[PDB]
Amino acid sequence: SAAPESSVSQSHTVNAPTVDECEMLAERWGTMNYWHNDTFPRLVVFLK
Amino acid sequence: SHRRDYIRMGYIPRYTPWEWIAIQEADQPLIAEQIRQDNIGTSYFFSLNRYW
Amino acid sequence: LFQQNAYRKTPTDEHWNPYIRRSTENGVGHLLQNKFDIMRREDRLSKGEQDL
Amino acid sequence: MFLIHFVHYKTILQKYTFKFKHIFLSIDKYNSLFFNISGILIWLNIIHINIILIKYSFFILINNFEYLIILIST
Amino acid sequence: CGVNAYEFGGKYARTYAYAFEKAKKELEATAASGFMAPSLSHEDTERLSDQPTTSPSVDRFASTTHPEQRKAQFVPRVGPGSTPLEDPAADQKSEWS
Amino acid sequence: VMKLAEDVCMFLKDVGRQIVEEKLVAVRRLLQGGAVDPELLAAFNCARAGP
Amino acid sequence: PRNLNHALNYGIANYAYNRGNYVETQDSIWEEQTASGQEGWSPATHADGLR
Amino acid sequence: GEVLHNLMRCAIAARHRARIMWVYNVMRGRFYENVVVRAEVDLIWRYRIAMIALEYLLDHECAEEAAAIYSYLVEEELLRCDVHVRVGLHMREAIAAGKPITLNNDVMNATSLVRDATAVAPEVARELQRRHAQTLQNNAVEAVGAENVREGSAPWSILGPLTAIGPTAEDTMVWLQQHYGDVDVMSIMRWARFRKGKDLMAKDRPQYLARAAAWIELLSKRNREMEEVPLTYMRKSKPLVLDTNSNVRVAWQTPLMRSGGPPRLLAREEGYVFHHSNSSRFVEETYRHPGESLQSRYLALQPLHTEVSAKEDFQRLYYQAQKHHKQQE
Amino acid sequence: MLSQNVAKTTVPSYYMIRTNLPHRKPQNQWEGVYYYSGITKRQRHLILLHRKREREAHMRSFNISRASVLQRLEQLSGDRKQESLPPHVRLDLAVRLAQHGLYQQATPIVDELHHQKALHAGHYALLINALACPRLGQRILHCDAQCDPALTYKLLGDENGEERAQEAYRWFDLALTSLAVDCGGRTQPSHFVPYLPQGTAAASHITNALMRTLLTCGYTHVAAIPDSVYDRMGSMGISPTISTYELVMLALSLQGNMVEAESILSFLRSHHSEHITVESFNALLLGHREARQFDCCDAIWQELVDRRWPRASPLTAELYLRSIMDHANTPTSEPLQSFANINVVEKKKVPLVLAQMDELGVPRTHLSRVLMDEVEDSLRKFQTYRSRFYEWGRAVKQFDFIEFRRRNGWLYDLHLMKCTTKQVGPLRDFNDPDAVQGAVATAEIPAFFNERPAWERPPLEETLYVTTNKERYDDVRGGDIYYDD
Amino acid sequence: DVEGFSLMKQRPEFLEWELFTRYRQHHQQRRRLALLHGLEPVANETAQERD
Amino acid sequence: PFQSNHSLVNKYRGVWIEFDMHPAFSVALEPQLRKLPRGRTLPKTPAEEVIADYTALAPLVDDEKTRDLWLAKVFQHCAFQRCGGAMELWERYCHQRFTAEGATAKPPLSLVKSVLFYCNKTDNSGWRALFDRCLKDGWNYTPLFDTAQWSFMLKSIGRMGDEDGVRAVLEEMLDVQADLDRVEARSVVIALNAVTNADVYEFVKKYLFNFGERKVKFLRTTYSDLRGHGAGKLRIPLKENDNMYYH
Repeated sequence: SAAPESSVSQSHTVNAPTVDECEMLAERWGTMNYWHNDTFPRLVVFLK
Repeated sequence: SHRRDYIRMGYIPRYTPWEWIAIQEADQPLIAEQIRQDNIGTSYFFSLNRYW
Repeated sequence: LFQQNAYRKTPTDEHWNPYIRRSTENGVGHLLQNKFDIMRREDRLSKGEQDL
Repeated sequence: MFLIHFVHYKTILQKYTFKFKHIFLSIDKYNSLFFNISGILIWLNIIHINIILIKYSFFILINNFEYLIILIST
Repeated sequence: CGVNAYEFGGKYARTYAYAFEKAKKELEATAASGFMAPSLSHEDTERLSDQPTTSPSVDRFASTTHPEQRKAQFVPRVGPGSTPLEDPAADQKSEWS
Repeated sequence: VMKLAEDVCMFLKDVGRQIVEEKLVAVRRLLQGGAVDPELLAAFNCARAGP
Repeated sequence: PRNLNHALNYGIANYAYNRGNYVETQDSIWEEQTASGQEGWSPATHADGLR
Repeated sequence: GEVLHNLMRCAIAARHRARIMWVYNVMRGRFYENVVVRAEVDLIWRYRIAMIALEYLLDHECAEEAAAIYSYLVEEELLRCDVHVRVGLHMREAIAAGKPITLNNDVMNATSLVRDATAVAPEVARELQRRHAQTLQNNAVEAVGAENVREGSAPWSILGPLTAIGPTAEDTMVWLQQHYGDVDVMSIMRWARFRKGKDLMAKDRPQYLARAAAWIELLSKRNREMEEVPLTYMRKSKPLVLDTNSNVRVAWQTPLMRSGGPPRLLAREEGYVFHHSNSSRFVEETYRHPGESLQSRYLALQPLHTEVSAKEDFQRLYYQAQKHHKQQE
Repeated sequence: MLSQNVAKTTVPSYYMIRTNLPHRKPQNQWEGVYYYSGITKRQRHLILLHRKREREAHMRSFNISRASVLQRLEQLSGDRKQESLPPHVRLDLAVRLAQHGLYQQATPIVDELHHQKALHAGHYALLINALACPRLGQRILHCDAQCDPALTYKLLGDENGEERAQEAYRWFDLALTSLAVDCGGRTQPSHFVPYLPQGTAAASHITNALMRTLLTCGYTHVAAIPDSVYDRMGSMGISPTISTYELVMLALSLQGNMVEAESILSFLRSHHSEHITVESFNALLLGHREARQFDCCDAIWQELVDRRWPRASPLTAELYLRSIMDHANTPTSEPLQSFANINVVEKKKVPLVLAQMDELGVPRTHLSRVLMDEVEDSLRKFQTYRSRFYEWGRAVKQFDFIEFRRRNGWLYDLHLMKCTTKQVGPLRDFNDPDAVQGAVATAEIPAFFNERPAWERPPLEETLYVTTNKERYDDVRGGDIYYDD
Repeated sequence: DVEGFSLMKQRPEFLEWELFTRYRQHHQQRRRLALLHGLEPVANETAQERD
Repeated sequence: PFQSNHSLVNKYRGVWIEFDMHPAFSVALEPQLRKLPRGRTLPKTPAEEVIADYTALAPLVDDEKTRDLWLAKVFQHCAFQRCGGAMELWERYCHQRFTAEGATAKPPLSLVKSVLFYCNKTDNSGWRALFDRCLKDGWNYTPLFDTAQWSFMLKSIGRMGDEDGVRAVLEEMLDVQADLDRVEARSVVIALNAVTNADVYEFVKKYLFNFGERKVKFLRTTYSDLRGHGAGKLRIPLKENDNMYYH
């Protein structure tokens, strides 16, 4: 048995940053909305 | 198959069941060149001057 | 009894075709063929998951 | 030489069933749909016989193998 | 003292000895052929004289030529779906895996 | 022809949903992480003069 | 143990939120569905109620 | 054979990675092309096509295709055709004028190819060992991920899985056979020369040494296993007790990561499975202490999920610990 | 004479001119074109004989190799027992003995070498890998594993894997002791003792060898690899590698646990990119094939096609092809077996995957012989060209097919030969019984649709009774031309 | 949508179902406000972020 | 099964010898091997020249496998050229190793094929000794034989007057599972023409039931054509035997 594959967009939703994501933040790319996200911005975390 | 009123009571289905779909698809073979695949390119100096 | 075993030499007499051979009506004894599979099946049954 | 009058024991275990249907259960039959027929018109060169209960409602069928027979609301 | 009341005593001792010798021969053949047993029906034998009399290779149906009489029971039977059952074909008796 | 169109449209709807679903699964798995193909990198590095 | 919050409903079940609170229960269901991927942002079709 | 060799040359010129495999496949052929029609290709031609494909694959790092071609050569016993053709020419000369000739191991080894390859083998072995040491050090440096004050030393570089070479030439041959026995270095040594009609062995040695070492590394499964970088340890996962989110899960912590902690048993014994998805968070969960009041009596318990890493880098931890110990000392 | 050549044509008379009755039945639109894709009952014997001969050749080659290694052992150790054999000579002899399935003979040699300190870091891993019996596996794969890599591990484990597993554990412990001693000796002035030898790459290589050789010991050790060996590695502090992760994936796949096997590869994908080889993909394919997840197997194959790196190996192609074959050779249940077996259609996609193999560069001839036989059967069943399509289904070919069916006594499914003597009437409803009904359309539907209930039918009718359907010789005004006695 | 509400029998008491419908509409407006502003339930949210 | 009324256009149309020579010896003897036939290629070199070359250079090779393969190629070339004298080489290199009185050295499956094909082409009487030695009791090379080999053997024995040989070969084929429906119809007709002996004739009468319906229906047509318009296409006119044709 398997539930149907999620129709929620994966490349557009921006989730909370994880510890490993913060560790690899400098190497990781991202969209402008990813860096200046309304919730959990990543540029601020990079500066911190 | 479970239905017993197929034509006795006029239970004509307007959709062909997947079992019949599979049977009809597996009945006949597949044209090998029906699939498109090429990586070498086009024979500029051949593919038209072939054997008669 | 005659219909079941008229000229039956072995229980797997009609197992020449995979569709009959892989039937799970009587059991999985004929399907099991190695101790690795037997141990895997018993481990799955003891853990509660479905038998492969 | 006979030493013991042993009793006969048979390990008969019928735990395997193998029932296969015969080919006469997969033959085709002339199954047909049915509706309340409301009349028949048999038409010939000149003569015609109409046995009609009520009018046609949705269907009218025509056969011409032997006679021109028209089934009304069949 | 009760060999006569057994399969290895009396008239069947010779049968038991023959079965033992043939089992030894078949085990040696299996060891030679990569620890894979020869087919129960001797289809891998190159010669028709090498298949045993008891091997399932030999047919037993009456009227080995005319169909509708090469059937085990009174009425012909079908297997899964509508495939023939009494006498399968070579492509039908696929032994994959 | 209308009823045939409806039947074929529903059948192709189911089949296309299945195929696009498996392709979407593959695309998501690729997006999660992947290795750049050396042939792809060589193909990118093939222009004698760039922009 | 799994039954630390069992006393709130005793024999009914074992929960982690306030089952008595309607808003909290609905929020827990919403969070479970959006964690399992049922809910979330997806491209909008014409059939979706747009108003 | 000549037509197939020309096709292979065309594909090599086109630098087509798939068409070379296609022409190799159609050269090997099927039962219909080998028995029913009896159009089998000459053995020498098949060897030549396989070799021209294989050297290109080794040069261009097509490891999988090269491994397939080498496996075909091994199963067909074509690992000595290079010396076989020379022996055949010598037997031609002997038949014409010289003497009756019979195939022998001594005459097979007496050919200049085998003798020169054996003579140059120890240099190739030393080059391969030095390359292995260099790449091991590079892997250790990239694992520690730090070059401040050139502090790239890692425990990974120390005592790599490659024994020191013996001083004697027989020790060099034994070491090559011991560490790369499956790849059959003997034939690859003879193959690595003759680059576009130029014998690299007689010519500039370093190019030949690099080519041979690259070929052996690409074709050797054991060398590929040796050429591995240290990966972070994946910590197992457990579902939350106060299950508030399925993506958030409790992460297993090794005793090396746990500064103190009670004597926990193994992860499997305590209950832990391999669980990871695209959106997965690994935490340690502990409910807030309930004060003895109406909140604790009637409401539920508030958990705290302290987010931790999804992995642990043993090499990074060892490097940090040894650097800290050196700074203290 | 066979009782299926029913006289379809009626007696000649003036009816054929006076009436509009057709002289033939209409063509069946939904009947496939007859084409020949069978075996002459002799090609099967030929292929079986060829396979047996190849198997015998493989067995002979393995026996020759094993006799050679046994003779070398007898002439080296048994002869120069007093003479101090070189450590490398003893090491290679032990490796050969372990590879050829002779763990008993090799164990004293490696014990003596460890006592004499001849063994070293790489040599321990080499011995552990040799303990996996690669030559025995290569023999069994082509002899009695039916060229199945999945079954190869099970058979190799049945080849006395418990003793080999215990020897592997003991050699792993000895290797750990030797690595500790060597690290202590080499790193004396560097003050790096506490982090060694678990931080060294030699420890990772040795534990990878231990897991690889535990994969061929049995179900217990295969299941204990990710449950015990992986946790032991983590507790000791040995850094895992891609080989370690792929061995764990393969062990989980052999167990059948697929969620964990997918989870570990997901972790690798999310964290350690540009480090994943085709081993993980083919391990997932093998696991899904073992767990009967052919849909997931196809999904993984499509993903591998999409992402060219890493390249698809012949092992991967073989695994996917035989997963397709197993899916195609699987029956459905009785409700779905009413007409025919529907899973046979799964072999129609074999040409598609063969074309994908040609596009990717995977050789078609680098497959196992049994899988190639199944692929040839699938191509014969579902493969044709435009040249053969332009001339297939000619009248002569169709009638030759009909003649073959007549000779083999199977004329039931042929449109031109089938005759429907029995018809089905309507059912009168208890509500509104004053209205008579009539047919509007006629269809040849099989008997089981309207077959009478089992309880309203004589039990075991087929054997208890003989029923013959024949036509009456006399004229019948009412009807029922063909009646069953 | 009936989870975590006042206990209701086979036939609920007078106006209790209407109160339930009012609560359901209240939660629908609450989730609409949550979607209109920020504060959306994210997939991998810890207890602190959720609170 | 696929049964096309037209014969296969891509078949070898001959007898294969499996020239699996060692590569070093193939390179060595290539200048001599160019005269000898290759795969599907028949050079025009006369048989006597290659016979002289082989009888001169045989001691030089000094390896049994390649010597036997080269001799098999020589015999095949001589058979293709219908050279009268080739049994001298067989006498020179057969008795001392294989069939002097009791030698048990089994020759490889190239010399036997070449000698049988030469006997079939030249109507030689020496086929019988090797056929007897190839039975299950001896060399057991009969299962390895090909359908074309059987057809050529049947044709040669039919145009020999050896009803006993025809009967023995038919029994051997029936025991060894030879393709009774793939053999050449003209060859079968030639073999069955020489059944003048009664017991043999009765054996053929009970043996015809083995062949297929299509095979016998076309054997009838082949026999009728050969006894009518087929004398021109026959290399040797068919001896008159009305009883077997009628049966």
